[PDB]
Amino acid sequence: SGTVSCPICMDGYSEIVQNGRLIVSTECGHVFCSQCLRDSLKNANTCPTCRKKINRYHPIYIGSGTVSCPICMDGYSEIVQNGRLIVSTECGHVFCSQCLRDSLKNANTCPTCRKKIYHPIYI
Amino acid sequence: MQIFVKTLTGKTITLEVEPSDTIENVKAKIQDKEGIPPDQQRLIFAGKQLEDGRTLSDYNIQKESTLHLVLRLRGG
Amino acid sequence: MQIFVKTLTGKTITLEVEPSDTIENVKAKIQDKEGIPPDQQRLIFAGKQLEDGRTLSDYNIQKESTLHLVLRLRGG
Amino acid sequence: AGLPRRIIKETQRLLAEPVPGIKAEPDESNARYFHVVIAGPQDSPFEGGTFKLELFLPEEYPMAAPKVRFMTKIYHPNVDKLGRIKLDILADKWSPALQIRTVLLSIQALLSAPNPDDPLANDVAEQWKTNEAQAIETARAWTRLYAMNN
Amino acid sequence: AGLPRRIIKETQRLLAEPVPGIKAEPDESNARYFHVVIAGPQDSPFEGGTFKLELFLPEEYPMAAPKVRFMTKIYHPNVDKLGRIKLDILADKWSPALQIRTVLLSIQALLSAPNPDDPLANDVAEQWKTNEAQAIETARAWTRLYAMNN
Ligand SMILES: [Zn+2]
Ligand SMILES: [Zn+2]
Ligand SMILES: [Zn+2]
Ligand SMILES: [Zn+2]
Repeated sequence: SGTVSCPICMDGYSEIVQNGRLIVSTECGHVFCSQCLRDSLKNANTCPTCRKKINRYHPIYIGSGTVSCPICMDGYSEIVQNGRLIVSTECGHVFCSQCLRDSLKNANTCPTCRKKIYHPIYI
Repeated sequence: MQIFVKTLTGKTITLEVEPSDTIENVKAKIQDKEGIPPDQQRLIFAGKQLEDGRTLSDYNIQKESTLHLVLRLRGG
Repeated sequence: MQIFVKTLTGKTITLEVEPSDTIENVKAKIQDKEGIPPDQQRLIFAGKQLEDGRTLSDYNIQKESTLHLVLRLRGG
Repeated sequence: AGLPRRIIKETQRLLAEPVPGIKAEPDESNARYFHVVIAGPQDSPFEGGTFKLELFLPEEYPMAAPKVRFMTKIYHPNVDKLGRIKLDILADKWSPALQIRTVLLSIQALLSAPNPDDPLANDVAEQWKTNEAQAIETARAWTRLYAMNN
Repeated sequence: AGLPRRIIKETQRLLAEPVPGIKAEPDESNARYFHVVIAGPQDSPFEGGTFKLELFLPEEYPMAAPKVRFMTKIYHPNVDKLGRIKLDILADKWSPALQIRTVLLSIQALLSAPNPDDPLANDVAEQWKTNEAQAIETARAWTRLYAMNN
């Protein structure tokens, strides 16, 4: 709904970046600060949140706090309202699933960074 | 009717349900929001671990009740 | 010193910089926040497409100035 | 000069938003040490019981589980005479996305769904399997005797 | 017969947070049609000029680019006599994450960095290549004449 945080250290977006850490996601769409996830994966190869086996994982770029799709401009609640998902590309850029689908019909480059190209994220 | 689920982080989500929904059906709605597969979810209410096959009605779970989510666990 | 960048979405971010930073150095900071590679970023100020090799000082970009980000573009 | 931030926040929240049937309060002498009381689950032989536990947050928390022990005697196939709990989330199946609150709820779950097929207290589990109704009435009597007015 | 939500929010925000040197306002009778004025970039031959543009949001926006034309005459290798703009973000390099605001900032960028090696106005580009200093002073004179007091 609002501001993102890491379920392991419990730091919010501000505290995470304050000392050089990134916001990351797993393939299964679960979100952490980079260092908490680094240190869990030394200990076991399972997602802290959903216990899926995790091999790979990547940075996501959501700065501020309150997530929205840059293409339609709907915020978190309006997106789910109608059964769309929040989705990240491998390059860590976020869209609603409908807009990324439609955008990929025409281009198959990321709208945000143009990297040639994903999965749901749960926030 | 609405019930609430206190998810793993402490955040509370609101689910639209019917007294006839099974605990499995409730888990499915939680999966959509949380990305946690049903096989890993346990739902706690009044201290007990709710069983998948049974309905909200069977457990007397009325509107505005709050279920508590934990991960799959096992006594050994 | 602080400067602001109006990112693609319209949201403003705040960067910590020095008058001697190159535009390349500023792009590296934007990459950290926005995930956009330097090669795809263009930074606009006073209507000017800033050049990578030049510094903030050279463009007279003083504290509290706002740079505007667009994607790589090409006249044809 | 302190606790990980996790422990501070987690502790403020416990005390901010209590969970019905669970009381957990840090010791004045040690912010890693929690005095706990859990209600027996409803519709279990433990119902109406108030069970004291201790909970300790070790140095590697939350990368390692809280250490947790019953102080109240309890008749359960996965808790022994010395109040130790054999439970996978306290060991091999810990996750750092679990917390005090959900550890304690999981202990209540365990009271609600005992596992006598893979036991800690062998003689208790043998009773539970071969004469469950009797094992259940024993748990109820031990609940009265040890876990009321305590 | 109402606008996509994108156009409504984007329009509110555009007007909410104006950009220096750029004015863009929807026509009262046509929410897809934008009256634009852009300042010439600083340290360009266009500096001090105020250049009128029109911008139109076509039916597939934002999956297709805004249609954009100069209304003020300008001397530039990538803009023609009829004010049309050959620019990759208005065609093949469009992205739906670009917006009115950033399309207009990209046009300014294009004025600040002309590309006579891949031109739209062939004569203009030929001047630009073979005698750049002169082509620059022509752009400055056209800026005075057409893009001041207008
Ligand atoms: Zn963390
Ligand atoms: Zn996961
Ligand atoms: Zn969208
Ligand atoms: Zn991207």
